Amino acid sequence: RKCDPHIGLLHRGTEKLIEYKTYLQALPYFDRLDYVSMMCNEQAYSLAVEKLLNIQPPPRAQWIRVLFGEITRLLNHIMAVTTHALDIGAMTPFFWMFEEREKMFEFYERVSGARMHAAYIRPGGVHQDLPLGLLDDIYEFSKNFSFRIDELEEMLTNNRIWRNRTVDIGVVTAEDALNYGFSGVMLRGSGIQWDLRKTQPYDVYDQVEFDVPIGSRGDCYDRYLCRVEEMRQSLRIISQCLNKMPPGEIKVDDAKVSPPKRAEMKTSMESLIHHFKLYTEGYQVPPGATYTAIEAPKGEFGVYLVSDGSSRPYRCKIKAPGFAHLAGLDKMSKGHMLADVVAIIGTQDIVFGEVDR
Amino acid sequence: RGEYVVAKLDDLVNWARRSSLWPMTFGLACCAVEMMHMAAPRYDMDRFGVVFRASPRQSDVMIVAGTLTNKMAPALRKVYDQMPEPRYVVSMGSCANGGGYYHYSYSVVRGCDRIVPVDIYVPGCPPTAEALLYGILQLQRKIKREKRLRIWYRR
Amino acid sequence: MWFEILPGIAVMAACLFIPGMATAHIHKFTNGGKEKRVAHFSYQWNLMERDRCISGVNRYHVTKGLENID
Amino acid sequence: MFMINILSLIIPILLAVAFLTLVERKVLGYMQLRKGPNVVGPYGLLQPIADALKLVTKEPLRPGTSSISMFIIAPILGLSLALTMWVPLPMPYPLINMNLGVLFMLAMSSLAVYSILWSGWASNSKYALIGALRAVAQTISYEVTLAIILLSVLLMNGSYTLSTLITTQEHIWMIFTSWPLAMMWFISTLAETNRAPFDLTEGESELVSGFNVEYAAGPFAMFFMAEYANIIMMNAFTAILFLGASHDPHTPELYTINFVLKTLALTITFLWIRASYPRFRYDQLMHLLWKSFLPLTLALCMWHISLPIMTASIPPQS
Amino acid sequence: TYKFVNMREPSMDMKSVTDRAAQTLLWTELVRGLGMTLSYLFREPATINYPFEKGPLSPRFRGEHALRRYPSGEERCIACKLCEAVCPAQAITIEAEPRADGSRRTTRYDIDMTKCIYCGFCQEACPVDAIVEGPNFEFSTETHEELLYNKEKLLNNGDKWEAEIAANIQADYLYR
Amino acid sequence: MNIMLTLLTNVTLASLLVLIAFWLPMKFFLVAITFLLFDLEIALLLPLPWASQTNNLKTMLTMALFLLILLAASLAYEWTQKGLEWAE
Amino acid sequence: EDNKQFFGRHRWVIYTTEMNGRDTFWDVDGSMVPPEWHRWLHCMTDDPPTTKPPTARKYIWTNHKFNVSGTPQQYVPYSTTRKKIQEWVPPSTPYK
Amino acid sequence: ASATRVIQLLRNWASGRDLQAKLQLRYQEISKRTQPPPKLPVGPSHKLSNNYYCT
Ligand SMILES: CCCCCCCCCCCCCCCCCC(=O)OC[C@H](COP(=O)([O-])OCC[N+](C)(C)C)OC(=O)CCCCCCCCCCCCCCCCC
Ligand code: SF4
Ligand code: SF4
Ligand code: SF4
Repeated sequence: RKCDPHIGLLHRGTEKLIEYKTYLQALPYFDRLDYVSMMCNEQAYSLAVEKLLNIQPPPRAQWIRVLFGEITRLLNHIMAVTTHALDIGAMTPFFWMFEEREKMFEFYERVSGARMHAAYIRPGGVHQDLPLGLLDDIYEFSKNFSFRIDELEEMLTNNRIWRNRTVDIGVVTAEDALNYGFSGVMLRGSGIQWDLRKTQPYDVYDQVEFDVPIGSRGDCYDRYLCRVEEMRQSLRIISQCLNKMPPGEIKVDDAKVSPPKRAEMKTSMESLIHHFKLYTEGYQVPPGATYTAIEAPKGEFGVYLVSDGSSRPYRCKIKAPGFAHLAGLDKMSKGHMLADVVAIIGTQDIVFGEVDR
Repeated sequence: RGEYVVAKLDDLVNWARRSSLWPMTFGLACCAVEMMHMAAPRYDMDRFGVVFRASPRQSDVMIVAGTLTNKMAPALRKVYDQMPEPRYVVSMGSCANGGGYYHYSYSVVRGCDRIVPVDIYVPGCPPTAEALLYGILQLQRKIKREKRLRIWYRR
Repeated sequence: MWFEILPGIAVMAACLFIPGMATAHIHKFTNGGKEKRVAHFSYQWNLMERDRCISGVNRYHVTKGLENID
Repeated sequence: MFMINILSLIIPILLAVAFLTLVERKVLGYMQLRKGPNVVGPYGLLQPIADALKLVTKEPLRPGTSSISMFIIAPILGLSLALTMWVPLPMPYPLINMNLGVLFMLAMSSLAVYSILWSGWASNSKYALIGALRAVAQTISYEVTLAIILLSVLLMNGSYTLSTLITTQEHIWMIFTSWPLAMMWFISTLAETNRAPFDLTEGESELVSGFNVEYAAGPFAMFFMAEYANIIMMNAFTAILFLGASHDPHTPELYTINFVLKTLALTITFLWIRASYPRFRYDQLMHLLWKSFLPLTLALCMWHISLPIMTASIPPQS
Repeated sequence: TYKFVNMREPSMDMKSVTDRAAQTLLWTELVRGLGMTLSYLFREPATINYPFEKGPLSPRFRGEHALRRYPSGEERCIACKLCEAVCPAQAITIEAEPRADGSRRTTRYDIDMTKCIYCGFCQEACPVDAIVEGPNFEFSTETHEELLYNKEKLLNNGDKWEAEIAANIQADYLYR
Repeated sequence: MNIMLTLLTNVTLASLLVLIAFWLPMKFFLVAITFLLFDLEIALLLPLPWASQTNNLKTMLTMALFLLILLAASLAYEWTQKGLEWAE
Repeated sequence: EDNKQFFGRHRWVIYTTEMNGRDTFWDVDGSMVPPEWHRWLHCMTDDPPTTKPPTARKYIWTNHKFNVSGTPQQYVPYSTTRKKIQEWVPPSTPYK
Repeated sequence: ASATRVIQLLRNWASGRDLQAKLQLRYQEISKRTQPPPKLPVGPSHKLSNNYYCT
């Protein structure tokens, strides 16, 4: 009848340390915010900082952002769909396309140098350039990933066990959903007609084309189908941006926000100072505040970054997409079986890095 | 000889335990996902003992993956005592090793050593999935160099 | 590959083989190259005691035929 | 004489039960695209030994809330039941030719539920107690269909003698005559044996371990092996019931080869079926059983009683 | 642009109901699920045979800090301490002192392995490419202390690898 | 005897290998009661195989099918008046 | 190496039976690959050290160590700085 | 790749798809790991004239 999803068990005072560090040192916090769609968090932070800075990223960086933003989009619903099935108790459909994650996970090693916490998308562009030949490897992976999702849908969608256990479970009305602060798959699955990229076009997402797979009823199953259709839509966005790669630089041509090139590092004095100061205190962000918010592959991810005007943030309250999503556990589990509670969690794909800061 | 007999028994017990650990997952943060790729076919661990039996009672080694919080402190601890011996804990990642990126924070205890006796430490943030397989393997060889029945014979 | 499960399967077939041959061969050894005469009804039972008592060695399996009578 | 046959039956059964852990982790993996236990032992031939040895050398925990008297009888009540259930199996000439063998197999199959019931009471934990309570209620609900399927099948066979199975099923597999009841029977086996989509207790996360929630290495060997033990046999019972082989009196070797291969293949499907389906929710178990499985089984028993009368096809009990 | 998902309509005709009734009675989508897994059984595995087989990486891999040395022999770190200022976890502890020759040299360079995060910021900090993250990940330990690295261990790590990391930055400094 | 010997040996083997593992180291009621009544009604038609060979099997046909429709009738009344749709 | 095999498995090794005094026959570990072959084995490049020797330098280790932990060759943290607060070293002989 | 013909048709039939056309393991389509020197471009404002920070 009544549900209380107690949290804090992972809680870290993320923005408490954010105040003491500067913007560049603050960036790894965001990668560790959502440990499923990491670079999407990097996208939100970089957009917020360069929104205050009144500096736009170069077009080459922007088209990188959607390519990796959709790569993270590929990650999360694999994380979301498969473990939701693992929440139900499905093992093998989880693992099969789990392996395909090591493909673009290996791509992440090719670009950032790490695997999970890339620290790649930074305020003012993207840190490093794409390694030679990697775009072809992305095409190699993309050309075959459509097959594995046919394997997922065949294994899960059609089977009567998956439906009768998960359909008509945890329904939520459109007005109740939106007024509860829900976002993303919570809204689109439950009839609500809204998506961040289509409505509020940030970065180059307007140029690319895709579809928004909204649902009719809005139960766990409908949300599950909404996730797997966004996966197909993610492949479409990958196809267009990968063929839309421009000739351009990876970071803004402003050494006060972007580190000068290592060749220029050891050649010219201005570059030496600019990297020196950028790596001592960072950059001077003009005061003010903003709520630059973009859709995470889980929901709406935003940050309330208010800057005093120094080289360090004053206060950065991070919108947790699951913060409101976990609040709905009371009713989506109300009037439902005990086993539906984990089904609610699975279809919500509650990730304990954001709901717990 | 008597020492040979206690040596053969020591090898038989040690070889069984090292080769068939049944770890119980205690992932709390991004350190959980990368170990959870060891479950993915790329770095299969079920190839050697470590399997899905889970059931913290039926567990030999505990892998503490992710940041440890003060409110998480007692509930994790009471799991460790309820875990029957031989119990060993694996410290996953910079956060569980010594607090890592949140060392100077109020809601995290610096390291799992303050809570449980850590037998092995795997650095990384997060450690690469295969690097833990090495950490499990080096823990496996750590069990190989154990002289339980030998030390009893001296007594 | 896939045949790496075959040696795991084959050893099972060896294990389950033992009951099949044993309870058959033990039957052959305890019946003298025959099978244990089943007795699902009274007739099948006192038939054995008829054969067991006439054999003289008090074994039902040993049977005396035309060479016995005149 | 007799005793040497007793070990020659139960001992190979027991050693096969230990090994079944390997394939559970291996053939699932080879379907899960994993590798399965391979490093320890050549081709993973020694992993079950490693599995079993620590369970008999790890510390046996007795929770203070557990009655030690109840804590020890239940694992014996389970494993022993599985082994003595093997004695009427018609391996060429069965070890025990009980003319009521079909009832004999079913009777102690109902005795199995006392193993979980007492363990759930012995453990004496809130979550543990309800987990066993809504586990026993599943098994008992599946025995009524179990009995009805049996009753229909041997009605066309004849008496309840398990040896008569190989006589009735001479020319054609009995499945060709009761295939609507065969899958009716097969799913029923999937539920009593506590395997997905009815894993329920032993589910690694369904009830974490269900009957093994607080029940760890030591006495837990006789409580995670017994469920796997019933798996080989209840499939083998299906092998005798619907997939009967031929038995030449001068060469019982053929039926040993055929039956063992048939029951081993069925167990592969049993291990195949865990790695392809989710877990039924509790209400779905009864909804599937009482309202779809139960009425259909009754109708099929309606059909299979009249059909011998319809075609003058009553079987000889003797 | 948008698209529904669950807007399929079930046909009520004799044909359509027959397939659905056949599907319910004769489980076919369940068998379809069985066929999917069985086809994967005969699919070759992708299990890397550790340690003999090792997973792929890239020349940009970050881990296991190690100070380098100039071709002459003198170590690279001039104690410019940009790595200390940048280090978002403050795992670096550097104390400088004027060496007897006259040029700087760090008398104390401890990077706490279990405070560091391997973000790769430190190599980007020092303009002399003094500290880099090597390709090692095989330094798991059993005591918390040996994770606490110092200047001596860092130099020993640098001298140990050097050659491997010498080519790594040669094939990556163009990107940087 | 043989039956007693078989069960006795099984208990000792279970007992022996247990010892080495110990010293060497309303809805809930309704499903129960409904099963009980169905199970008791099931025991009525267990003697069916031999009963199928009675010399007046016509009377057997009317009455063996009788119990089976009552099995359906008991479930049918249970189903329509909630019943198998257990309290939730 | 096996280019016909799929990626990852396409290069593999078996280790020495005698590695620096301690046997490696049932003591398999990943930490015996030297710096030269740390690249080719990991598919970090296609240039085996036999066909591409690493840049020879004096300070490079002439013998690649394994994970020295567990052995008496472990590492112990210790201050590498010098004490900067010296005492007064009170002089001796007389009395006030 | 790998596998033999009769196995392929077995998994082709059981999955109802042609898996040999595209698989989930990389064999030879992978780009060569060692690559030529990546000559990177320059900034849009990289010019010796009329590029004061006043603009
Ligand atoms: C002259 C002819 C005389 C005889 C004619 C008899 C009628 C015609 C034949 C009818 C079909 C056969 C009998 C019924 C079978 C289905 C029973 C049933 O309840 O189905 C619906 C049920 C329930 O479906 P449901 O729940 O979606 O819908 C039921 C209807 N409502 C919603 C109203 C309740 O389906 C199942 O039980 C699915 C399977 C569950 C178990 C999971 C594992 C399945 C594994 C399948 C592959 C392996 C098969 C192995 C077979 C045996 C091998 C030895
Ligand atoms: S060590 Fe790194 S990856 Fe692991 S929990 Fe801490 S921040 Fe996350
Ligand atoms: S990688 Fe990052 S956290 Fe680690 S020492 Fe370098 S700058 Fe500090
Ligand atoms: S940033 Fe580089 S040069 Fe500066 S102190 Fe650190 S290691 Fe030395």
